[PDB]
Amino acid sequence: GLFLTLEGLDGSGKTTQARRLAAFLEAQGRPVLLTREPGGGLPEVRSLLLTQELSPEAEYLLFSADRAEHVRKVILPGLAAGKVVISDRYLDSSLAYQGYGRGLPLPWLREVAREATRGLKPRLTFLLDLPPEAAGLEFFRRVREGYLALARAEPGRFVVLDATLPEEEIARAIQAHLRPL
Amino acid sequence: GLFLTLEGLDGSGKTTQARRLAAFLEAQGRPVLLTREPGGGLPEVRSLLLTQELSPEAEYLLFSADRAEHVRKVILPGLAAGKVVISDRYLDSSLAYQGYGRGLPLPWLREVAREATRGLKPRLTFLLDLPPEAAGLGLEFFRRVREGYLALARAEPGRFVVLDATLPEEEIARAIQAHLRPLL
Ligand SMILES: [Cl-]
Ligand SMILES: [Cl-]
Ligand SMILES: [Cs+]
Ligand SMILES: [Cs+]
Ligand SMILES: [Cs+]
Ligand SMILES: [Cs+]
Ligand SMILES: [Cs+]
Ligand SMILES: [Cs+]
Repeated sequence: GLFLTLEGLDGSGKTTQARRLAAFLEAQGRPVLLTREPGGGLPEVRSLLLTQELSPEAEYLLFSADRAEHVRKVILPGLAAGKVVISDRYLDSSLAYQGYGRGLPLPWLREVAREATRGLKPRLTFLLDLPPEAAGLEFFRRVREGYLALARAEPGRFVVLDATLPEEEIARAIQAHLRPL
Repeated sequence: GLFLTLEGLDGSGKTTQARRLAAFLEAQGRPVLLTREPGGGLPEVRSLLLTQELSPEAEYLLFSADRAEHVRKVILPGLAAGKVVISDRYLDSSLAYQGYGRGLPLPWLREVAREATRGLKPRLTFLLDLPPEAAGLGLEFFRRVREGYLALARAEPGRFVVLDATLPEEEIARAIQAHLRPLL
């Protein structure tokens, strides 16, 4: 199997590009599982995450519970069956939003995640980099820059794309990075 | 403020004793806040934990999110106001059930907890100990939990007070009072 994720602010186009990728790979003959966070593990998490004035720790722990179930019950079984599994959002979303955005310590985030994810990391992550005003502007600037920080740190895994480019051009770039895999 | 917890199997009497402890403290003119886990932070987590079959990891993390909210929105504010806060269940429930019971690694559980709880530990925890039969194949999980609680207690004898929960309710209550009185 092959694990791929898409990341970015809401309205960055990462959702569009996840489905375009899923359809492209399917046309190459490859079995695909398209999924998303939050809700891919525990659909009821989407309710809890909207709680008024939720602490950043509680918000991250809810994302993590969802992720734990998502990895165990959906993603790992899909990879085991030889599928390309594509998730619209994964752990980097939490690192960018709860870590860089809300100020939680990244090492704690990663330690929680290590059991939650069983260490599962995608082979490639396509980050759609969107100017924060096109998404709490201060918050969104922190999240945007946090994503870029994550990408600088794991340049093997991240492919950073300009989300202001036409949808078709971004899809072609994504396809070009995959062809060799 | 003073933070106290009660622990044990469901049907151990922990809930009755949490109520009697709050009553004792009220009779001493001490402001008291009685609370509980799960659901004291995020009520929907309790609802989910009742109906959903989850991995042990996901179960723990949901309990942890509830606990994070409970600590920040209920317990710490109670303690800040100078109340004695009594929780019916706290972190030791997760360690015994999800750690000893379901098999999750205890160091990881405690690393998660460290930020979730902001390091807040109770001054005393009253463990209402009894065999699961006093609260065939289903008993093995509960035996693990029981022995897990006892393992926790013997590792922190300064914090834990272990009571024989099969004793009459008034005798247990009087034992809890006697242990608490030096925190006068
Ligand atoms: Cl999007
Ligand atoms: Cl009880
Ligand atoms: Cs890359
Ligand atoms: Cs675009
Ligand atoms: Cs916890
Ligand atoms: Cs602290
Ligand atoms: Cs003690
Ligand atoms: Cs009893």
